[PDB]
Amino acid sequence: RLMNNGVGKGKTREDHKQVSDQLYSAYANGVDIRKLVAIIGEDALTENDRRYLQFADAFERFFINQGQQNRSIEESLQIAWALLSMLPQGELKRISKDHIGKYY
Amino acid sequence: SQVSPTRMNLLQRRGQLRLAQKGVDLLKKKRDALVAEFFGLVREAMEARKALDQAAKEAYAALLLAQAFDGPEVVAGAALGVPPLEGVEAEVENVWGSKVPRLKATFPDGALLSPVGTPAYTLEASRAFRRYAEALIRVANTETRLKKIGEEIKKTTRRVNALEQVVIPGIRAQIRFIQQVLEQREREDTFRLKRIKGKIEAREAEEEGG
Repeated sequence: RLMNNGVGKGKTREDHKQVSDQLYSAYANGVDIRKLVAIIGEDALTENDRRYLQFADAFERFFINQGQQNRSIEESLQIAWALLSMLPQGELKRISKDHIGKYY
Repeated sequence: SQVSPTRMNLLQRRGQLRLAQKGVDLLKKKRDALVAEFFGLVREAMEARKALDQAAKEAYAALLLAQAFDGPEVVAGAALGVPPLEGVEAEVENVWGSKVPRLKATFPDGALLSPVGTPAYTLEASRAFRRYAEALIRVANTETRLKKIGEEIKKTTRRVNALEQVVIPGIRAQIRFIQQVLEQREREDTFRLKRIKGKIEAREAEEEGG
């Protein structure tokens, strides 16, 4: 429920609230593709999918696991950004460019 | 929008599962056959094709002792040996979605029988059509088969999946939905009946003792 609370400047970094939502739909439309592959024909699906495809993997077996080991909101968010990079900046429509120029 | 009915339908939707479950049991191995038969054709296709395709040019391109610039003369000169450019015997054959038609034309193409004496190299060079053309007809009926068998294969397995991870687990959930819903109703039974007892006896120990 809560989340658009306790986020933003002076409490945490100010790009947090934003970088949520991007990811959300991104990952979303990844698996979404993977469904339809198995129906008509895998490579009969839109070519500008294959990246969004691979993007689902990264968040997948690259990120989620982290075994046992202490983590930090800092170290987290750092690699939270890592996620975005591969997909263009011109495809990130739920975040402003200032934080993009904060990092990439 | 609606849920189901409420009873008996349990049994019917069970025979829904029977229909599905068993149906899809066999639904693969319908296709097992066709995939089986498929390999032979995959093998067969290019064999003669590659061989005489290369042997068409063999002399053809390589006998231009006149034939290239007097190719003009000869090529004119011996042109249209038998060019109907037709032969269609249209064939229909089992293919899903429409039994697609295939066909063969069947007429010559030239090779040592062509009109007039004329030079010698010519006729043999003309012979080459047997080995591009005639032979190339083989792929005209085999190469289409690959795609046709594709259609089936694909479409079929397409359903396998769907059935297997859409239909079945949903209708699975149908069965449940009934089940429990029947059950909680059955509480009421118990409770109502429950109350009846308390009364019948509570009432009666007062007549002979009070």
